[PDB]
Amino acid sequence: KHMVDDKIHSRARGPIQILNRQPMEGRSRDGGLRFGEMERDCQIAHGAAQFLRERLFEASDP
Amino acid sequence: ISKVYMHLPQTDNKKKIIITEDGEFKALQEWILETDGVSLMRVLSEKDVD
Amino acid sequence: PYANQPTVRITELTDENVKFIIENTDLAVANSIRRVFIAEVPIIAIDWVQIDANSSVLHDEFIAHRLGLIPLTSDDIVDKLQYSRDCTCEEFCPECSVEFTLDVRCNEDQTRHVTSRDLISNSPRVIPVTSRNEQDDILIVKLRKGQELRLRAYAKKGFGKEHAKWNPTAGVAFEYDPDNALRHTVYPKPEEWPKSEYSELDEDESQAPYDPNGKPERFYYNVESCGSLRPETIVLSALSGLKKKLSDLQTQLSHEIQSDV
Amino acid sequence: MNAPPAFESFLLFEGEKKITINKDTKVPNACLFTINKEDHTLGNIIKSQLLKDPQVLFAGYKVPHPLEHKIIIRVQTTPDYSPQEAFTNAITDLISELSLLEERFRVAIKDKQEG
Amino acid sequence: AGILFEDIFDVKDIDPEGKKFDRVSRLHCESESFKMDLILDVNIQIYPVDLGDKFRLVIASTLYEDGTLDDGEYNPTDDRPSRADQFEYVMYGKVYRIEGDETSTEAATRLSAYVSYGGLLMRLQGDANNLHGFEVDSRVYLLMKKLA
Amino acid sequence: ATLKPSNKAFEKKFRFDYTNERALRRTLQEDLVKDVLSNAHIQNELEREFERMREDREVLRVIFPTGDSKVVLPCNLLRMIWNAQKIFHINPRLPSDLHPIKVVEGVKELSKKLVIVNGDDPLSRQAQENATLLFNIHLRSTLCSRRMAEEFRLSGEAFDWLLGEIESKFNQAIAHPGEMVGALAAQSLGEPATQMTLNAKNVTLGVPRLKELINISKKPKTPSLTVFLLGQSARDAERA
Amino acid sequence: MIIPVRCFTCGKIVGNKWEAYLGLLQAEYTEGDALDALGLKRYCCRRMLLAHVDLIEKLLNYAP
Amino acid sequence: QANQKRITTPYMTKYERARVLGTRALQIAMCAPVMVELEGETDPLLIAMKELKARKIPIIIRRYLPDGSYEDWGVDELIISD
Amino acid sequence: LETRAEIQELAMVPRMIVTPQSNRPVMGIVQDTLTAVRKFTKRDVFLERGEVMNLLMFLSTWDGKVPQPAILKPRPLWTGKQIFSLIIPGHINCIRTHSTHPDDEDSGPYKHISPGDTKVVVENGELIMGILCKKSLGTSAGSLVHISY
Ligand SMILES: [Zn+2]
Ligand SMILES: [Zn+2]
Repeated sequence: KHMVDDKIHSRARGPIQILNRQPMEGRSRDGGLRFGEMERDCQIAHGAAQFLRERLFEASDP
Repeated sequence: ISKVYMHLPQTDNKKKIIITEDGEFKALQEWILETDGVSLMRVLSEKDVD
Repeated sequence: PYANQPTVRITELTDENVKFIIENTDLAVANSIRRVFIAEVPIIAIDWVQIDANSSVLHDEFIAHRLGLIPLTSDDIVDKLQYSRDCTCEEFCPECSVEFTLDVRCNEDQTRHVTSRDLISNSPRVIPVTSRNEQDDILIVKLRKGQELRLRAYAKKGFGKEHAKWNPTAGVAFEYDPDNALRHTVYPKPEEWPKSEYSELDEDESQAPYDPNGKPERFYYNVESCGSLRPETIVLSALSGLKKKLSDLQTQLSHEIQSDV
Repeated sequence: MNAPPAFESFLLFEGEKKITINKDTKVPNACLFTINKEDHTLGNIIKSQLLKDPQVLFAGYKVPHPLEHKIIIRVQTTPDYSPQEAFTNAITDLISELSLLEERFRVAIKDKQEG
Repeated sequence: AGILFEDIFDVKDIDPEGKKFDRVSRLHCESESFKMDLILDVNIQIYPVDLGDKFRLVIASTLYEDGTLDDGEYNPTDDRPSRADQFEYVMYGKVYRIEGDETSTEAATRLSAYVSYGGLLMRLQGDANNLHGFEVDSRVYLLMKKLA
Repeated sequence: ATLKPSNKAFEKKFRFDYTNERALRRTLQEDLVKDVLSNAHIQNELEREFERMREDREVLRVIFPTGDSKVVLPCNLLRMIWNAQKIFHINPRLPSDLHPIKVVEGVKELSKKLVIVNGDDPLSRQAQENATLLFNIHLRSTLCSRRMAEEFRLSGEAFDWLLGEIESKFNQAIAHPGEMVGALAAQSLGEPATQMTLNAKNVTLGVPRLKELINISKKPKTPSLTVFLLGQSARDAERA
Repeated sequence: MIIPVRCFTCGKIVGNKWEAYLGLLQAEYTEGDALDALGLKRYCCRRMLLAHVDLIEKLLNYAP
Repeated sequence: QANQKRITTPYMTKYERARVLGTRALQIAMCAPVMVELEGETDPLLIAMKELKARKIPIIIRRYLPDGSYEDWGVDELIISD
Repeated sequence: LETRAEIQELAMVPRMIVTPQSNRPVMGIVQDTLTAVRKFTKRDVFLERGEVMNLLMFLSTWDGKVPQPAILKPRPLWTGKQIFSLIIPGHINCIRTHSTHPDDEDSGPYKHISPGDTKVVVENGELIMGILCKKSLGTSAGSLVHISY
């Protein structure tokens, strides 16, 4: 039952939550993907400060 | 220190690496003791112990 | 710096299959011919359905997809019909399509087997293979008392690359070098392998000696047709199709050489 | 959602050329024939027919991606000859071979039916 | 002429350590005109060789009978006079090692030239008087012909 | 190369013998051999080089008490030397035109160009001398005048290129400012933790032991000592 | 739930073979001999006739 | 800090290179003047990259030190490695 | 554009081949390409003119000059190592050992002329000899990939 059509997901300036003006959760709500802490740690290692800033501030909840 | 195990080390990381008179490295196979407890201040202060 | 002079020797010809042998040709030409038999030989098949009523246990897409796989006699009609893309009509005209019809209702208590016989076409030349005057009729769907299936289908001209329903072959047994003389394969235990039907060796032997100056020749074939096109018509339509593709490519080529300046 | 149309493998899209010829700058007397809406069916026969021409130093074909339906054929010839000329003769030769094979097949079929 | 070595060898053994590959075999040969031991790997599939056979070996830096360097490229459209026509087995490789018995002060009396024909290895060892033209990173040929 | 060999092999392999004229006549050209035999200043420089390598030999003995010469360093000298051999078509059978004094002077100038610490004060010079120490040792032991004369047989152009290569590859191996070496280390230590297994005497290994180390525990699961004996007790079993 | 039209591997028609196949089995034929009498030589078509389950016959037990 | 004696490394770090190409690409995207030739370069990234290889980027990198001081190193004074 | 250039210069796949965790490449050859490269670089692999032209067509770093085959008569035949030499870039140099390399070979004779085609030796960007495997193309340290990077 694990097909790709039921798993494919994309988002670009979609809806956001009410409490925090951040993207929703889930394909059903056109939610965004979670740029978790482990990802932050990875980009910290890359020294990519602009990417880490764009992902945690400009692409999530400016 | 409940128990102590005596054995000859087969690996060179526990053997005694000396420098022979010719200048070559020699790994001496010497007896060593492994304890089940930890008391360094008292074990180190013993005769015949390195 | 020129072409070869291939020959042919047919060892079996029936209404279902044809077994022939091609000699003095390159392996590429033999393989491309094999590929054309499956993917570039035009044939007529259902490609448009309009379900007017369907009370059966099988949904509409299930019936449409079934109907597409029914082989239709296309020996002399496929060369006359045209593709819907090039045809200058609309809808589904008689020059680019063949209209079909089905109207079945189970009134009796016994299960009604909707078969290909019930597919009524406007052209008597394009009809289901099983309906051609043994073999039984293809089964589309079974109906219970009170159920109905009524539709209006259209057949089109297509080839295998667009959909497998447009494949006139039911298996193409392509073989070359039965005795492994060219050593294209390396049997770790040649004694454990069986002998091909085209092999010419004593049972005491497993494979022929290696031939360093050898080249692939004497390609064997077995074109089993689904029934739509006679086994020989598939080969002729294949060679004509591949020759047309090369002719068109040569035309576009000359147009590009000339366009240079 | 993304199943590409089946006719997209063989029908040429509006404004897309069937064949493009690009001169190779690495070595002299070499060209690349980028043919659209084709596969190994033509690439192999053209490759093999080009290898038989002694004036052809290199003849190969490749598919940049199986999902795409294009093909690239590289041809290198001697200075006195030309790759476009080799590709043209190779097509002409294949046409003659298939024409001959077709007539000999019709003859074989007639001989087999009459017995 | 472009010939670096030429002699007649006699196959003394074939695959002493056992058959490792199927289409390749290691030949242990020895000559008679110069007494040079030889270890060679050939393609027995297209050029079978039996124990006790005798062949003529000619290590040359070029195939042209006249002195002319090669371009290292495959050009079958070459009608120049080539010495490969007088031979049956021909290979193309490069020298990758030249060993010897030289010491800190004395020169080399015996040498051992190693060549690799695209993986097919060859070791020709003997007296240094016969191995002066061999130099590492140099393209050479084989020109092997079996005789009775 | 200067860690494991014996004193005899170390002298026979690294001390430049400027006495045997026949050997030099085989390794060096005619202009260079007469200069090495006649000039005395060069013989003193080569002796000083050998002495410096003997001091470094003892420095390695105190650094690596175990016979483990496998070390991690920025630039691989054996591959660079091989690359120079192939780039300039060096013939190992012909005599070399590389003067050994140019080898010694070149290595000293290169050692001065590799600057991990910038400053002429004695504190910076001491830190620089200690940072590039292991590399300068592997460099002086690999780029030795003897090895460059009977083993590698490089020419003047190949040596000049080798120095420029070592300088560039080393300056490229220096850590870049701003590198978040912290997270880089935590990730480098956490990645293998996912592949290792949780599980004479029983000893704790894997994640439980890595855990007890990162979170210093006053009650480990398998605490143990490694007692070593001094004299006869180390050899016989009765006193042990 | 009903016998396919073509064999998924080769493309041979099998839709007209199911009723005939059942008609042979009731006639005391073995599954192998029945598949041979229908002209199914390749193991791909034999797979189609020997591994099929006529589920439609159970779906028709329910009123429409 | 005395510019006559700059203790930082003379090479440009991978991070300095990244930020230089990024900011210069942004400038070019905002129709800023170009310093080098543009034979077939439009994508601001390729333009900033050719400008780096040419060493004609008008940017100064202010390398901050832990003590609080800073050293202003121009893109022309730094040695590009990659 | 800043972030685009930043990722293009700090996080791209080419620049991430070697890792500081263990100073060795993390990405290497994989399942089919590693079993086939093993069976391709063997001593008994000979390619005809048609097959070679088919393979060389898939090389991006090819100058367009076909190399003189390792066997010119009685039939022109190229070897797998002769094509892999074209695959290897520049003029790198490497020495490795195949998984089946015996320990009693580097001591006795035939050390430089291996019977089992072990003792991988790349010189001037040409696979002089040896069978490639994970020890020469995998994620190990000092492999042909690590040296290429
Ligand atoms: Zn129409
Ligand atoms: Zn089938």
